[PDB]
Amino acid sequence: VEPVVVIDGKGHLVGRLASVVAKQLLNGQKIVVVRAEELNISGEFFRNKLKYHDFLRKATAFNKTRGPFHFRAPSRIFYKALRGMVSHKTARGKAALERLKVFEGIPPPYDKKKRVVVPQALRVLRLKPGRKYTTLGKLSTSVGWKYEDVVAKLEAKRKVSSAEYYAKKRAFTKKVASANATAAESDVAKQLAALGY
Amino acid sequence: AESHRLYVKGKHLSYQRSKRVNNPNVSLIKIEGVATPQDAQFYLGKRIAYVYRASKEVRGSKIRVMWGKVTRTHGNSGVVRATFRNNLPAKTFGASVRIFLYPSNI
Amino acid sequence: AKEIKAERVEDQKVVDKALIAEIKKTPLLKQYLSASFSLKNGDKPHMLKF
Amino acid sequence: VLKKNPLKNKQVLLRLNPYAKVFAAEKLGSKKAEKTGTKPAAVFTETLKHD
Amino acid sequence: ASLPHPKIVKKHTKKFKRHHSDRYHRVAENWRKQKGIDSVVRRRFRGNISQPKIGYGSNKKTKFLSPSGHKTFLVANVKDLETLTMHTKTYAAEIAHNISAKNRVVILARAKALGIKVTNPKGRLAL
Amino acid sequence: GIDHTSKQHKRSGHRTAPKSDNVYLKLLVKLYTFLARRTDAPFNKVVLKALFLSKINRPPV
Amino acid sequence: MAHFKEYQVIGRRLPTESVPEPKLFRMRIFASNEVIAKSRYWYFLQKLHKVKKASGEIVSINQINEAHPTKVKNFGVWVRYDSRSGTHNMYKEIRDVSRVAAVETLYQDMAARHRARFRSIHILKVAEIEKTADVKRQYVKQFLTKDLKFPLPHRVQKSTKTFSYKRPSTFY
RNA sequence: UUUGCUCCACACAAUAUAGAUGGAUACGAAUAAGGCGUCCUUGUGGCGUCGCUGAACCAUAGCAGGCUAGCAACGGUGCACUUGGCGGAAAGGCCUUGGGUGCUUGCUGGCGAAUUGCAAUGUCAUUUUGCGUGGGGAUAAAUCAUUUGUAUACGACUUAGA
RNA sequence: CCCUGAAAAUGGAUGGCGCUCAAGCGUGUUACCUAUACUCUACCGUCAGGGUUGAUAUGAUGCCCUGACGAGUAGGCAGGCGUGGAGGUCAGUGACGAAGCCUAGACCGUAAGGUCGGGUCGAACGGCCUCUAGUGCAGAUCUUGGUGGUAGUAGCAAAUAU
RNA sequence: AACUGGCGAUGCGGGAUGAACCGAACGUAGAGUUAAGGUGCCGGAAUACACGCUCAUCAGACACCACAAAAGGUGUUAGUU
RNA sequence: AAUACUGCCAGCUGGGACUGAGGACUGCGACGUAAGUCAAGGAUGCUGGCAUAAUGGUUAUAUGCCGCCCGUCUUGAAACA
RNA sequence: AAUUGUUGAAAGGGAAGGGCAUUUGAUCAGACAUGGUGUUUUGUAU
Repeated sequence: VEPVVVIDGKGHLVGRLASVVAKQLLNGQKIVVVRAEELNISGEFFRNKLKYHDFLRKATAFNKTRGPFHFRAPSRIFYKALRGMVSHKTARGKAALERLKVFEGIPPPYDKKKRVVVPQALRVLRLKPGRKYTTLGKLSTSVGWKYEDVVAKLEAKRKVSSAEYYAKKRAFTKKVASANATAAESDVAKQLAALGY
Repeated sequence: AESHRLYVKGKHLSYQRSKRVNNPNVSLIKIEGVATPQDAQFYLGKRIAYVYRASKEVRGSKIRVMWGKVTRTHGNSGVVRATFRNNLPAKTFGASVRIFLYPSNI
Repeated sequence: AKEIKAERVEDQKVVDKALIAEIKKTPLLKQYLSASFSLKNGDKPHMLKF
Repeated sequence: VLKKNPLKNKQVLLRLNPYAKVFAAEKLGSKKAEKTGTKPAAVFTETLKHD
Repeated sequence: ASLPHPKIVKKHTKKFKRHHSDRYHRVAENWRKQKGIDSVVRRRFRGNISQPKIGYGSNKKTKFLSPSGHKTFLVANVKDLETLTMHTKTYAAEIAHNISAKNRVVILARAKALGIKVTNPKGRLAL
Repeated sequence: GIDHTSKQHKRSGHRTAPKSDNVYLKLLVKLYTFLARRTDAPFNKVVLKALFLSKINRPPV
Repeated sequence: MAHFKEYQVIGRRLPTESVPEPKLFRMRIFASNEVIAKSRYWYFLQKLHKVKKASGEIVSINQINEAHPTKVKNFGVWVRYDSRSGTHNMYKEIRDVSRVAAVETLYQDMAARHRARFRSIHILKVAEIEKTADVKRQYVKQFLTKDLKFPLPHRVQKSTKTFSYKRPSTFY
């Protein structure tokens, strides 16, 4: 339905988002993941910090620079979730990894474009209320991400830059929802309601 | 009009396969907007063209085509099976195919 | 390497004389026939009644 | 040469079964039974229903 | 033209090359059955080469038939060409490879008069 | 796959033709194969099956 | 087999020249069809009397429908079950419209609570609890109060597409 | 370096496409809560309304979209000029003032379409070069050879030399 | 069910990613996926049962019909392909080019292989029927001859020295 | 050692992987349907439905099989007196 | 009284897929008073395009999945035999 | 023939090689363009 949708990572379970994301890449769809620092993982924070430290212990013994690269960014933690869910060792999976961009915050030009959600991968619609969940920004800061503060600073700039956009968007929406009702109660309006619009 | 589309877009997902064996004779097509096999029953028998581009011209066109048709549904999620005259090249796992509305039944 | 018949034009005319006289008796159908059908974005031919 | 299925292909179904034309005309696969009003006994009914 | 024939199906158009024929130069192109105790070709593992079975045998009506629809007959002189005069619609003449250039034109002229199709009319053309 | 109750593709174990290249014997086989097929009498069947027989199975009388 | 029905299966011994006309044993059997129902009948009749399927005879099998299958009623079910470390009797109340639906609910619950399959469960009795203020389980007793009123918070909604566009709500 | 190089515009040729075939259509936060509208003696407020899927909204009729006569207006939408901004996270895009011009299906007309012959995507897009038109802009470095030793197996490094 | 009990040495394994009203566990209803399995059809081969000569089909181990089958080491049998030579025959081919050899050039055969076209070449060689054997090679730390990678590599550094 | 079935000699689907396990034995193709196993993605197939249990600061995840015991827990859920 | 469920129809009908094998007739049958026709012992009819690299073949490459290096000894070989 | 040189073609992220299927590039045979429903041979076989 769209050449590229931009998926918000806010309130998303990581593996449940990455699985439907990985199916979308292998079905020839370009998708971009923004706000990967607000991704959620089910389980306690100490459970997932110990889970990452178990992963971080795994490195090649004779040479550490060619081993498993334990990436500490939330975008690259999410990228590590995609790998394994995609057949990245073949040229089809390399093309699937080529069509995917995962980002911290919402960088340009994706700040001024429509962010979609995956409702059956959301933490709200999948976790039982009362379970403990870990946000990816807090987890990545504990394991070695050095950029929690600047992504939080740039998101604070982007949030008010988009709040003023929505302020004039409400102004135009108020004007157009007054104008259509002003153009209503006529022959063209009642006929269009009769057909079903 | 700026829209001249008489077909519906579909994605060539993969070959009809087992876990470790694929059969390139019949392919799997995910038609856009279709989610049930009951609503995918409309699309059986309809023609599928994989429309692609080569570099040199053959009959006055760089556009070439592989023709096929939907044979049956495949699964519970609107994926259908398509048999082509010449099979799909397996580089098109995710390319757009065109499911025309002919042969129609309306 | 590589002309319309005058008989083809005239029988098309006398078919059109009968056909137009009932096309115009209902509103907006002449505009409907002069338009061309196309599948838009989001419409699904398995649920669009024609 | 080629086997043709009965219960489709009515000419093969009429090559077999000379009663098939009478069966189709008289609708003997969908015959109405005779209406009767026999009531089950109370001893069978209360055995079925008890406890 | 020939008499009509069934649609030809080769049923394995690919040549049955020998196992490891391109790995080793001492292993020739021609097919030998692998008779080893541990060979995956003889054991017919999935993903390996197919061996010649009788299932791949062509149809009896379309056996020894060219894509022109003819059985090839290797002729050498005009006396061999007289045997295909009444059998033009099945047998196409083929000039033998050791026929001289001055003797090929007399057979080509005779076969063109007799209506016998020649599969190799361009062999040893002097120009 | 089927339960093989016996040996599949088993030859009958009997001679359908003489092993000889005798042209005159094969002419007598040709005549008596016609006689066994076109007569209901089992005499022509017995003579044909005995014409197939080898030298150790045709003793002198 | 949890698309259950309730059957009465009646059976007796084979009639002999010395003792004909046997005692005609009947019992109610919850099974998905008549073949399991006759099998479970001969199972429990071998648990009770010296008779087997060859020495016995099925005289009647009848599907029991509820006279009021659309009335909510408390079902006190006495059940024994074989565990990994022994056998126990127990007694659970199931609030359902049907005696069959209560047995379906117990078979799901006993597999969930004690890992007890259809293999290791014998339904001793299904008694309809006639009144209230006699149920002695709080998970049934809480539904038998005046003017029952409770919400279902945190509604999940079924999505027909992979991507949504509205950040979907959860109100209900 | 057979008057080299780069950038604006155009024709023409390639090879090349992980796959255009109306539209990325932009708040944030919470979900056991929110959005929207309105009001106030402006709040962690009152009232009304909505959701229960985007099956939406915008756009969408015209020889793949021609020619043309008008009707009520002052809109809409390209293409360029231009007033100014905003945006550094990969900004390279978004918004606005005004003029010019093409179209307008908001409404009424008239002409044209065929023969691609009963379908053949029936070709219209998106990248990068390579030959030429006609304008603009710029007018060098590096390596080797010699030399130094803050360096050095050799390369490298680090120097110096019109 | 979960937890403690529960500690091994390269880094690491529900197969991986991950999964928490599960993508865990127990159970149940269906829907769906697909094996060379089952069914149907075609073709190949084998086996079995048959049919086919009062003038007719190239004259019968042929042709045709029906049906069932088809895994395979050691092994057995059968039908064929190929090489050297021999007896016949094609009044066979050939200096207007035989045999050989090369041919990501065609055709036939399930295949063994055969055939053809082009290039080189220069003197003999094939088809069919049959006979004969020093008759088919990928292996034997095979034999002989030749050629590689290693590799322009190790080395050409004792005897004072040019 | 006994009965039987397999591997040897046997490919194919599944058990990620494996001579033996499960299914099923194999001419060459086409179509359909299943078996064993599965349907989040890799990976074809329901992020299906229903009833519950479990939150683990070494969870658990399918037989062969690639491990876990005695004992204890007002952890929690059912139940018996 | 309906309806659910189970079952039957020698009930009708729509949509799809794959196959077209044989080559005078015979045979069984159906409809028709007969004559003949037919879904009755296997596909014909109509139409269009191209007539060549279009389709097909070979070969190379790319892609999807599979594919351990052969011979031998062995119960077992890809073996660090 | 091994092996090598040049040219041409193609490919190349810790192998290459192979099978099923197709794309793309290169290359290659077949029809039918048949004595053919005939049609006065310019002092009667196109």
